[PDB]
Amino acid sequence: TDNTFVSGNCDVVIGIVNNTVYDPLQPELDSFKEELDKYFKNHTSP
Amino acid sequence: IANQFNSAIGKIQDSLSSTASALGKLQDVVNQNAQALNTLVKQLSSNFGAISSVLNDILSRLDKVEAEVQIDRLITGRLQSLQTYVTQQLIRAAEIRASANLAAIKMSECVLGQSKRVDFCGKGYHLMSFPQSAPHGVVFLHVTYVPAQEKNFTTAPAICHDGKAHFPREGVFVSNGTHWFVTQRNFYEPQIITTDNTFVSGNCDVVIGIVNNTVYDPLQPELDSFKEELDKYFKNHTSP
Amino acid sequence: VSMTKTSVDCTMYICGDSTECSNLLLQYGSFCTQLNRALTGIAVEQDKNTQEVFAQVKQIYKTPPIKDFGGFNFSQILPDPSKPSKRSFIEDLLFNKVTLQKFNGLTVLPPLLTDEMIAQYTSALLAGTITSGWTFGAGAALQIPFAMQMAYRFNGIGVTQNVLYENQKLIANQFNSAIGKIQDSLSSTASALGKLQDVVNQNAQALNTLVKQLSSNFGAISSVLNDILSRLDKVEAEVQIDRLITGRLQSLQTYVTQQLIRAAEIRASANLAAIKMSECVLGQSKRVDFCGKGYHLMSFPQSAPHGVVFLHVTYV
Amino acid sequence: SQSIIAYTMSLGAENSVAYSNNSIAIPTNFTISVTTEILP
Ligand SMILES: *[C@@H]1O[C@H](CO)[C@@H](O[C@@H]2O[C@H](CO)[C@@H](O[C@H]3O[C@H](CO)[C@@H](O)[C@H](O)[C@@H]3O)[C@H](O)[C@H]2NC(C)=O)[C@H](O)[C@H]1NC(C)=O
Ligand SMILES: *[C@@H]1O[C@H](CO)[C@@H](O[C@@H]2O[C@H](CO)[C@@H](O[C@H]3O[C@H](CO)[C@@H](O)[C@H](O)[C@@H]3O)[C@H](O)[C@H]2NC(C)=O)[C@H](O)[C@H]1NC(C)=O
Ligand SMILES: *[C@@H]1O[C@H](CO)[C@@H](O[C@@H]2O[C@H](CO)[C@@H](O[C@H]3O[C@H](CO)[C@@H](O)[C@H](O)[C@@H]3O)[C@H](O)[C@H]2NC(C)=O)[C@H](O)[C@H]1NC(C)=O
Ligand SMILES: *[C@@H]1O[C@H](CO[C@@H]2O[C@@H](C)[C@@H](O)[C@@H](O)[C@@H]2O)[C@@H](O[C@@H]2O[C@H](CO)[C@@H](O)[C@H](O)[C@H]2NC(C)=O)[C@H](O)[C@H]1NC(C)=O
Ligand SMILES: *[C@@H]1O[C@H](CO)[C@@H](O[C@@H]2O[C@H](CO)[C@@H](O)[C@H](O)[C@H]2NC(C)=O)[C@H](O)[C@H]1NC(C)=O
Ligand SMILES: *[C@@H]1O[C@H](CO)[C@@H](O[C@@H]2O[C@H](CO)[C@@H](O)[C@H](O)[C@H]2NC(C)=O)[C@H](O)[C@H]1NC(C)=O
Ligand SMILES: *[C@@H]1O[C@H](CO)[C@@H](O[C@@H]2O[C@H](CO)[C@@H](O)[C@H](O)[C@H]2NC(C)=O)[C@H](O)[C@H]1NC(C)=O
Ligand SMILES: *[C@@H]1O[C@H](CO)[C@@H](O)[C@H](O)[C@H]1NC(C)=O
Ligand SMILES: *[C@@H]1O[C@H](CO)[C@@H](O)[C@H](O)[C@H]1NC(C)=O
Ligand SMILES: *[C@@H]1O[C@H](CO)[C@@H](O)[C@H](O)[C@H]1NC(C)=O
Ligand SMILES: *[C@@H]1O[C@H](CO)[C@@H](O)[C@H](O)[C@H]1NC(C)=O
Repeated sequence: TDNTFVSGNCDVVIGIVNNTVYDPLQPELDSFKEELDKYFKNHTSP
Repeated sequence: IANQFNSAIGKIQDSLSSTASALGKLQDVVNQNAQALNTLVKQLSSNFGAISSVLNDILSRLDKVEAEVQIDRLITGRLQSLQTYVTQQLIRAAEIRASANLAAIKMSECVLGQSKRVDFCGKGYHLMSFPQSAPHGVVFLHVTYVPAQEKNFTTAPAICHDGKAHFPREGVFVSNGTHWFVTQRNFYEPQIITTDNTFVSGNCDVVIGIVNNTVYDPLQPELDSFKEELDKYFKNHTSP
Repeated sequence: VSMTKTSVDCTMYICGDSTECSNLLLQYGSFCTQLNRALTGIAVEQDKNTQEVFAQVKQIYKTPPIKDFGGFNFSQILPDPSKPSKRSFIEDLLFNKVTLQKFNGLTVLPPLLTDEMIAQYTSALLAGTITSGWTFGAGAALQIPFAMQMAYRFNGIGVTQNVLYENQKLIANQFNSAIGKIQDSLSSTASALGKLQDVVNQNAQALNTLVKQLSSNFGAISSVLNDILSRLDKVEAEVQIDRLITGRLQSLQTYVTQQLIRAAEIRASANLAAIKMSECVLGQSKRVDFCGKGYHLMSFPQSAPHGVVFLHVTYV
Repeated sequence: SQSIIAYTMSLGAENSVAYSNNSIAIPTNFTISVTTEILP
């Protein structure tokens, strides 16, 4: 998403292709879900 | 910028009002036109070896054939005086044609547009230009941004923050001697080196004269303040 | 950029040391002045062409005594202080590769800028470039490190600045090798400076042509003025001498027509040389193939007899 | 005391440039210049 910009749906662009696009916000929030998940697990313990 | 523009057009008024120098490039064309016709008129006063410059003072003195031997000289010399003038005028017409073709190009590029060509629309970086008409010519008022008050700074091609080499997306890196910033190449306006202002390639080993500084990430303290929000939710939930 | 200034005594050419030929020349009036105004007009312009090409900067920038141009080696194109004229190494090739009348009234006037002053303006433009980028055109010269200048350059051709820094050793070694190939090439080829030599050859051919026309009879009994005068009276001499005056004036009006036409070719080349000075040296062009083939990074000017050489540096 | 002086023309001010491998000059401020150009 930092290399690219986004417009409309996929019907109009003759010769378009399918692939994944990485959002570098995502694992920066996913690590921040696992940390949070660890918080809850440890908070079940006392 | 408006005051400096209004000031500068004022200096154009005062300059052209005060002293009769600048328009010599038009005057020298008007002068060569006048001088060439004036020369061509004077050539009529030459004899070309005939008994006179005055055709009627040949004709009213000689018969139909003793005159020919004179009149043919005048026809010959006079006709060569026209061929010389018309040659000079054609060669001159090329100088003016060239100049006109450049004036048409400078209109197209400096008036109907903006030019990235260096010095072509006056010295400086070209903003815009205004045409003004002049007798047998055109004057262009070119408006230009000129860098005026520089400061020396220390600089480095890249920053290393996390084993990775960072580079400006736009601008250049600079140090006031104690801190590091990124700024646009043509006007000093410093910014803290963020992960938005910069882009990355490779590792620190390669770039000659790279230096070390923090790079800011504007997503981090927004998530950190979400961690401190989260800590006060977990702590309060330990409380009941 | 320019050609030899030439100025002629129309009287000494047509009529050398004869009052009689002078009095017969008066019958044609102002034509000798019209010719001299034209040759003066040419001659004055030759300074203007050289002034538009080389005098584009009004400060004489000088290179620092220490050289840390990022591994690029301008020793082949900067001044060499060891020399009697302070020209560069490649300029002394140029001043050798171009190989370059008095008693007939024909005179070669000196240029306003000596070949030393042209070496100064050339050095100022080159020192401005390698230290100060485009900024020595657009204002007062601002210093920038040469590897940083080359980064801003690569961004001018749409290439990312890391593509320089990840390869700087190779980019300099290619540059250093390429400038070596300029020296080697200019020793090798005789056709290299051909434009400049062809200009010298034409201006020279026309003066020698103009002198050889003095030997022509024009249908007179002799070309030699005193062969006519020594054996004849005022009447038969006027008939004979008036052919020589006709023929010789027609020879000047020919030479000056050629030299005017030839001056417009030099003008058109000088303005092109002034544009390439501004847009290839004082800047970096986006014009495709204008400043040599490739994508343009920068250019270095070098002086030559009556001319200029550009070394254009391009990303291919 | 007026006279016609004759001289070797000055090409411009002599001005060495403060280039170093890590030094840059950047303008803090600018001027807007209007200039005249005249063509026949
Ligand atoms: C690229 O990804 C697209 C999204 O997965 C995919 O589009 C999907 O293509 C299939 C097969 O052509 C469609 O399958 C359905 O087709 C009709 C309804 O239109 C039904 O009768 C079938 O039973 C079946 O369910 C999907 O509806 C369609 N979805 C979309 C949003 O387009 C492209 O085909 C993929 N292209 C390539 C080259 O992989
Ligand atoms: C190089 O540029 C730096 C950024 O402008 C500058 O550092 C900044 O200096 C000012 C003081 O001159 C600090 O201002 C704050 O100072 C205290 C902080 O507790 C407050 O009481 C004040 O109200 C004010 O907010 C900046 O915090 C400081 N910035 C940083 C990032 O340290 C340097 O001084 C400059 N260096 C030189 C040699 O000029
Ligand atoms: C820029 O920041 C770099 C990261 O901190 C820094 O690299 C580090 O430099 C030190 C000093 O040379 C190295 O120290 C260790 O060197 C060897 C092992 O590599 C040991 O024998 C020493 O005892 C010592 O422990 C670090 O290893 C090195 N780190 C890395 C990842 O290479 C640069 O020196 C900094 N450069 C400048 C100019 O600020
Ligand atoms: C910008 O800097 C140059 C030289 O670099 C500086 O040298 C020190 C004096 C110090 O300022 C360091 O932080 C810099 O690295 C200045 O050049 C000097 O100019 C004076 C005349 O004003 C001359 O007598 C000195 O010999 C020059 N010395 C050097 C090494 O250049 C330059 O004047 C500065 N320009 C501006 C506008 O600030
Ligand atoms: C820049 O390249 C020049 C050659 O063009 C190098 O100068 C030569 O240096 C060697 C070794 O000292 C001498 O044998 C040659 O006689 C020199 N040639 C000339 C024409 O001077 C110069 O050393 C190179 N500079 C750097 C920084 O490597
Ligand atoms: C890019 O091309 C250059 C040559 O134009 C390559 O540089 C040469 O690399 C070989 C080894 O592969 C060396 O033997 C030469 O001495 C190098 N020449 C120079 C001038 O350095 C370079 O390797 C190529 N790069 C890539 C990534 O393909
Ligand atoms: C940029 O330069 C201009 C002048 O060209 C500065 O404007 C002058 O500022 C002083 C006070 O500092 C005033 O006395 C003048 O009247 C101003 N002139 C004009 C035309 O308004 C300007 O302040 C400079 N800006 C910076 C940030 O250096
Ligand atoms: C590209 O060309 C092939 C034939 O070689 C054709 O089958 C295909 O549909 C074309 N694709 C596009 C997007 O034009
Ligand atoms: C679990 O949470 C307690 C505080 O409630 C903390 O002291 C401890 O370090 C945590 N343990 C782990 C494995 O994170
Ligand atoms: C810059 O030059 C100094 C010598 O003045 C040298 O010690 C340093 O390593 C050089 N750095 C770079 C990036 O070239
Ligand atoms: C914790 O939050 C609850 C509301 O969710 C509030 O009623 C309570 O006063 C809070 N306790 C503390 C210690 O702030």
